[PDB]
Amino acid sequence: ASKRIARSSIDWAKMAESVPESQKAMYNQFKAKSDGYIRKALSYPEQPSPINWEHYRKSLTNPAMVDAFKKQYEALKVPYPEDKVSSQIDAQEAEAKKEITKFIQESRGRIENYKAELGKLGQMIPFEHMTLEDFFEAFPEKVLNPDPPSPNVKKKPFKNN
Amino acid sequence: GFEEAITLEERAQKSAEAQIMLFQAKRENVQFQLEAAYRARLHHVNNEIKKRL
Repeated sequence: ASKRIARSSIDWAKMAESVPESQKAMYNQFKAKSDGYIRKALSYPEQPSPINWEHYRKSLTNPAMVDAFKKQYEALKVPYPEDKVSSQIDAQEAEAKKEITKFIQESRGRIENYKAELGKLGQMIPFEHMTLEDFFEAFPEKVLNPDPPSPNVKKKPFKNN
Repeated sequence: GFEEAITLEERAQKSAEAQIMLFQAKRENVQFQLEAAYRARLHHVNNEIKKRL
């Protein structure tokens, strides 16, 4: 065989284009630990050495033992090992799908907010033609009667003590 | 800053897509490990039969 052990893999090229290095440094483990499961996959084929039964027939006076061992070898076939991690991986995949849907929704909301802010700043009156009240309408911090005052109403003339 | 924030949201969406690729690679790696263990037990059986011969 050697199909899904020796001559298959997953494309890591698209994997490295998203990971933010220190945020996803476990990918350095994931590309390496799975490579260990590739390194043992370099070994371990289905049939590592076919048995030359003719050689044992020639090398033994009684070839009935060779025929019996050949019949016992052909009568035994090992199947694929049992799996119990498939349901766990499917559950993790479903939880990932829910979290990705939530994160996409939050990204859509943030994109809509950023596009609204960009459009509002594009549509603002330029500062050359801006009266001091249109500036205070577009920037509603202003300076009010129930507000921390100063003769130089600045970003740090009050409190800060 | 607004344009950079938009592009960073796009990168976050691409990171989510590559997370899907990660989970697919996870289940592929599990199948690879299980098949490799099957090959080792086939090798162990063949080695024992050769030792008996």
